[PDB]
Amino acid sequence: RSVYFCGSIRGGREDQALYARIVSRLRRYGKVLTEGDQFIHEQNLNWLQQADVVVAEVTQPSLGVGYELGRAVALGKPILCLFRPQSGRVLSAMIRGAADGSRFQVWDYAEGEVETMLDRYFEAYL
Amino acid sequence: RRSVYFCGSIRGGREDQALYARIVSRLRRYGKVLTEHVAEAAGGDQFIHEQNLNWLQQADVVVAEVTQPSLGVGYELGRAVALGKPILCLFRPQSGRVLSAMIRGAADGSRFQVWDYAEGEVETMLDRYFEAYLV
Ligand SMILES: O=P(O)(O)OC[C@H]1O[C@@H](n2cnc3c(NC4CCCC4)ncnc32)[C@H](O)[C@@H]1O
Ligand SMILES: O=P(O)(O)OC[C@H]1O[C@@H](n2cnc3c(NC4CCCC4)ncnc32)[C@H](O)[C@@H]1O
Repeated sequence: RSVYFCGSIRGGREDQALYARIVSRLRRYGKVLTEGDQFIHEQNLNWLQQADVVVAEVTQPSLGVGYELGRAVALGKPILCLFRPQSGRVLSAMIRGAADGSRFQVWDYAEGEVETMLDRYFEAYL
Repeated sequence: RRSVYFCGSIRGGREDQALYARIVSRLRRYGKVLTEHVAEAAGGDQFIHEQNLNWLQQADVVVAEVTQPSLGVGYELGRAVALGKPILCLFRPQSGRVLSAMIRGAADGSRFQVWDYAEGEVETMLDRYFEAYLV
């Protein structure tokens, strides 16, 4: 399996710690592909096109993460978004509202059980 | 007349709210602005997504002010690219921040354009774009 991971970079780097934890756990389930700007865009689109599953941490607002998710939906890749409501933020209606059965899932989580949540997704929801 | 889809941060932050209202007002000169809302129960967000995607499908051109990072705006732009819609992104360097590489890196001739501009000059930039590519 090939996994494409999305997380804020230029939107802000604050959840770096958990992105690392998420990428580490994702390795158990497949090859994590994402572990000038035109070059970056083309590189990432190529990885997105070849991915079997897309996973995004969507707590920090980010144009690039949103864009990856939009491209991924249209490519028909199954998507898991992970959101932390304890931060006090409310998730974009365009992401929450993109939920679509097995094709697009948005899961709220508490930071301490992110690994448990990923296990559950790959075991029973994919 | 032509239809314009306008994108700008909401849950990403409303720092540029007044600017978005200026943009929507100026865009009305060139067509019907489908998304004036840019200028609730979570269980209603799928309704919003559906409504917005229907509008995005109808749109002749997609205009985004991308200075404020936003998942929704990014998603709108990704969906728009895949639908083949012409796109203008407007960004303010004086914000101090580096625009997402996925947005700047998406530039593609006249089809996807990213325009840096100075605070105060959004109306003249909109006019120049519409005059050149839509009128
Ligand atoms: O940069 P933001 O927050 O807009 O968008 C982040 C998302 O968009 C992709 N991305 C953005 N910039 C990237 C990038 N270049 C950055 C530019 C210098 C530090 C790295 N390299 C790889 N992927 C990138 C990532 O896969 C990430 O999931
Ligand atoms: O809320 P973020 O910043 O992720 O996304 C904003 C973008 O996504 C669309 N959008 C997001 N929330 C919307 C919304 N209502 C939400 C529910 C109450 C306020 C926000 N109504 C219409 N469009 C919305 C807008 O067209 C806008 O361009």
